Amino acid sequence: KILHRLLQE
Amino acid sequence: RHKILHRLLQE
Amino acid sequence: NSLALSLTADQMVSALLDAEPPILYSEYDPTRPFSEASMMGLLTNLADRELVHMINWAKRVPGFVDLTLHDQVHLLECAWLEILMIGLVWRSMEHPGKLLFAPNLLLDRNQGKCVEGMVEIFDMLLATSSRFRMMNLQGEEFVCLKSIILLNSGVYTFKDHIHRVLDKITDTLIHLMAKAGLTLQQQHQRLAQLLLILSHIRHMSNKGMEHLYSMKCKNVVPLSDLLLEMLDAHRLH
Amino acid sequence: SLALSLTADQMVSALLDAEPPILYSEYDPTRPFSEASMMGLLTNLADRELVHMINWAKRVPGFVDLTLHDQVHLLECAWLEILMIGLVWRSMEHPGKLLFAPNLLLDRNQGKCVEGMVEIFDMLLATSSRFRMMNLQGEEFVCLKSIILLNSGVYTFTLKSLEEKDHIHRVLDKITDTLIHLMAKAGLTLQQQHQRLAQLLLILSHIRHMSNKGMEHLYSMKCKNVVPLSDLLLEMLDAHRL
Ligand SMILES: C[C@]12CC[C@@H]3c4ccc(O)cc4CC[C@H]3[C@@H]1CC[C@@H]2O
Ligand SMILES: C[C@]12CC[C@@H]3c4ccc(O)cc4CC[C@H]3[C@@H]1CC[C@@H]2O
Repeated sequence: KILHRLLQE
Repeated sequence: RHKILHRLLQE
Repeated sequence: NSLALSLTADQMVSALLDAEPPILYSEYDPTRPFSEASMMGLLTNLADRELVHMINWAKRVPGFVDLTLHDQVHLLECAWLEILMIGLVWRSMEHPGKLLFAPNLLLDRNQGKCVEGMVEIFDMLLATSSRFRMMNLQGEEFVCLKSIILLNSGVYTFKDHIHRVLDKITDTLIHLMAKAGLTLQQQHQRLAQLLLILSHIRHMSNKGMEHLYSMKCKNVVPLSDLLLEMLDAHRLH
Repeated sequence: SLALSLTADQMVSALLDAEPPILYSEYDPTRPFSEASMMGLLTNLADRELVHMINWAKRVPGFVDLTLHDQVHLLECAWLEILMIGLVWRSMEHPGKLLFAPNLLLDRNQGKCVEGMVEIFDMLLATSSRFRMMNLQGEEFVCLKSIILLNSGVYTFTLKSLEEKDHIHRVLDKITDTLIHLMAKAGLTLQQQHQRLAQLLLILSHIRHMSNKGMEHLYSMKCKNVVPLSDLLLEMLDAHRL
């Protein structure tokens, strides 16, 4: 998910 | 408006 | 001037305990398993009967009858499902993993599956029951929280009188926690913990109202005129 | 956990420092409003705000101690409540209007531009009015917003996966401590402190209600193809499974 990725970025 | 709630609240 | 504001904390606690509605039974027919229609039938038949007692209870909550009829109607229309739900969660607290709708209707989550879209709601209610159990929620605290829901849920869709009564119930909750031996820090932390659960109860009621609306539309079962009117107040149509 | 070792003053400082910026809308006063363009402006704005929200959440003490899956769940649950409380806060000093952005201030009549919207505007305006009545302070607002983040999804998440939750309750307790600290420093009596604490937390029930209604509204706009929603916004909406 995009949210998962942004929480990683 | 007629409402059963009215009737119950006025008992 | 409202008499409610003159009550001591002990007087408020006794009045709320005195006002408590009875615990009702479901049907004695032991036919299992349920169908979607038979389960929704029992649950809505029960809710309808409980609503009549809920109205009687509300009239005995200090401060409620000082409101106009219109304001009383508004608060009950807004809060009725939250109130049924917190009652269910309370009854269920001592039965981990089950929902005690009635003494002869104790259901687990698997039975939630009997009805389309229901197990998600059962899961939320069970989580709330578990949280109350782990907090060792007391009966005196429960009746305070239930009256708070009645007075609060509809108050922003309308004033000072209601807020003054809510303040009195807060004082009463803190009194109970002090009496139970909690430190000042423990009292405010617990007050916060309990009020935050009310957010979840609102969420469950909103989901439950959408679920009941879908059942009405599917013509799953016959709903009482009273139940239909309480559902219609939420304007899902 | 550093989060649990913070004093009340340090908690306040951390939350104030973490505050996201106030973004501008693409509003062009020359373009006549339509249902589509208004929903366009609001959802374009929400989408940009979501990126800042994600990075704000990372700075709320205790949040990054959680597993990634738990962080995802909490933001999926809370995002619209968080947008809403921010909007109500920005609007507090503008009675009767909602300050979506400094260049996008809307009143209830303008809400009628979009089907089903005015009822949601009215709820938001009432919350703004309530904030005004209570004289909500900035330090209190940031505490409430962090409570929404931590609380809204905490009851909808193995025994090992159960005490991920205990840490959340501990951080929530610290924020309660912080709210009480702010009120005591403001000169409120013990009785006034618990009364105000309850008044503030009861507003969260209303904010949950508004978010549930707003989520159904957004879902309706999607189904109707009123405007295209960003991929992020669609994902955040889909998490609610309407
Ligand atoms: C409203 C529902 C039927 C009646 C149910 C009930 C019925 C009686 C009661 O005491 C509590 C509840 C809570 C959950 C309710 C259900 C939630 C969804 C379902 O439609
Ligand atoms: C989600 C909605 C569009 C985006 C709106 C928004 C957009 C940005 C913002 O900061 C706050 C809000 C709150 C109300 C939201 C609306 C409620 C219903 C509507 O669909």
